[PDB]
Amino acid sequence: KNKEIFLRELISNASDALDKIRLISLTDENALAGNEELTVKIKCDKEKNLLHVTDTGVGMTREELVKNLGTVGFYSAFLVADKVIVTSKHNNDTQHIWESDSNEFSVIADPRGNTLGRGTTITLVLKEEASDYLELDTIKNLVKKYSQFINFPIYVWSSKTKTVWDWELMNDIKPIWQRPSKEVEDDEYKAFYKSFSKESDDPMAYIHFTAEGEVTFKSILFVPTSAPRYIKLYVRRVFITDDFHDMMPKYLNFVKGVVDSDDLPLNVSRETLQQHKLLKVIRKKLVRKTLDMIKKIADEKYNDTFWKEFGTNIKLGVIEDHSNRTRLAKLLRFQSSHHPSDITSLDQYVERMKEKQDKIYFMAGSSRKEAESSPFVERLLKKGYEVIYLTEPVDEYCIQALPEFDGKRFQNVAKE
Repeated sequence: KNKEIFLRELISNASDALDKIRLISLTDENALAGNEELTVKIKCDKEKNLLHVTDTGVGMTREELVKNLGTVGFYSAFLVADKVIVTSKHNNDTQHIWESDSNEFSVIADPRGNTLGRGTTITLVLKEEASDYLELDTIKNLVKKYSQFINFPIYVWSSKTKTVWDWELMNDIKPIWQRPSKEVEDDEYKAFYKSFSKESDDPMAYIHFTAEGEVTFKSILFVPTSAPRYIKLYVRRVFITDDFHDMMPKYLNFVKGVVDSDDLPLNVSRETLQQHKLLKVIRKKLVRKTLDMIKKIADEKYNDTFWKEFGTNIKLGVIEDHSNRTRLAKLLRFQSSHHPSDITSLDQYVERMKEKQDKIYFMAGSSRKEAESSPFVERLLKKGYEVIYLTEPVDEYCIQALPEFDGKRFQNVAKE
């Protein structure tokens, strides 16, 4: 019922094959000698009932083709095809052909020899009910749709008017995080987020900034709509990794998105890159702009959505991140005696204090009902003070890591 997905899936891998050979060509001087271009080339063959999707990517050795495909949403190609033919050429091997009707497979050396130079061609023998993917206009439309966020030129063999056939580019190789913000539509920012985590729901909030200073990088970060129960780094526009975990601190692990330095050493090992001094700088900047992004959330939306998902994170942040402790404190929310259910900020608490009250009162409990029914609060409430209810186990350690807030010291009502 959603068969078209196949072409997104094919395009998706082509891009990863292209990203793989690129990483290689950072340490390997020869990598691209087999074929100088880095492109995805899609061709129709209506008369032969075929669909080709050719990447000048990393390619596959004979041993790889057998293992990687015989023993990756990919296989979705069988939704539209009776037979799938993978013709590949890797730098460490001679050209090969893998073919399958999904009942078995066979890998033979390519009789035509090295026709590809380097890369892969996925040839689909299309089903009699998928004859619509032979039409140029259907294909262009699909390609263009799934092209949007690919950073590698995608061409389709098309006609133009007498009749001339040629490669027609389908997308903008120019990444969106490299575009000026004023020119980026809010739809795009959202799509781009979907196009690298699926779930296909708007992100709770995105920030898009270009960093000046000790290090220079463009970036987009996102706050996911639900706490998952992550960051792709690029150097001079060349994909490097996402296995970088010390990117963000622990309490901010939920953040997703891209960082695109032009200052980092491009032609290094990922070992070397990770211990690089500039990363700790790039880290600092990202946390600050994440906490900026979080601040910018609409006041109602913050208490109702964000805080429900990531409240604990923020509470953890106050504990870990001493250098942002104040920026975080202002993001904290709690229940309090001021209202049955609504959560209140610490600033909102202060605004409400009595003139000679210099202590922020809190009662710790296991649940709200426990803490509010406490005998300690009785006198405080009756004399019109407000008491914060700490009901999560992290809360008391949060508050315990917070000396003053706005010149006010905290006070455990259950204590002297």
